Amino acid sequence: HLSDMLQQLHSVNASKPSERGLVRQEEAEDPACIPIFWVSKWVDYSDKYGLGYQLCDNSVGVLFNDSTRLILYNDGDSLQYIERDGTESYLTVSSHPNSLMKKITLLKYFRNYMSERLPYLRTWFRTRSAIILHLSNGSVQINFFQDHTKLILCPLMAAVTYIDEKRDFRTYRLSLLEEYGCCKELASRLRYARTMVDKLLSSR
Amino acid sequence: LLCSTPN
Repeated sequence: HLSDMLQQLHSVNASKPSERGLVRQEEAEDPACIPIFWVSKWVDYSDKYGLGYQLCDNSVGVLFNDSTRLILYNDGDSLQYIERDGTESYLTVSSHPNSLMKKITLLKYFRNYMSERLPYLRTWFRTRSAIILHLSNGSVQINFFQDHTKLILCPLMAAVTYIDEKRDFRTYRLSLLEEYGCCKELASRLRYARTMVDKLLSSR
Repeated sequence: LLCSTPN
C-alpha cells in the first residue's frame, strides 16, 4: 500500500536521517531488497496519446488517454489489455484481437522509440521537479529531472532504491536507514517522496 | 517536454 509506505517514509524522515553525529549509510544497505521492477525508460506523448514506459525486464507499456493500457511483454508477442475499469485480457501481437491494431501500432512506435507477475503503471504525474510512477505492485518510483537521480520505493520490503548522479545503483532498507541515517540529498528525496506519496493518496 | 534520457 501507499499507507504502509507513507508510514515507513514519515518514519525515516521523522528521524531526520541526515542530521547525524555519524551517518553510516553504508550499513543501511541490503542487496536482498532490490525491487524486481522499475521503469527503465518513459515517453510522455500524452499531449497526443499518452505515456509509454519500459520496464527493466524490457516489456513496454502505454497508459493511454482513455485510461486503457496495452502492455507488450519482453518476448515481443504477448499482450495484456486493461480496460478503463481494470478488466485484464491476454492477447497476442499475432492473435490479432481485431479492434486493437491501432492501439498495437501505437505501442510498437513507443516500443521502437525507447529501444531505438507483470506490474503495469497504475498512474503517474509530473511536477516541475519530477515524474511520479505508481506501479501496480505498489512501488512508487520518482525520477528527478535536474540531476537524473531516481528513487524507487517498494512498501513491500520497506526498501528504498536510489540510482544517483554518477548512475550508481544503491538499495537501502528504509528502517536500517532509520538506524544509520543517510546523507542530505537522499534524506531530502525521501521528504519529497513523502510529499509525492501523500498526493498519490490525496488526488488518487 | 521530456522523456527518460536513455542513450
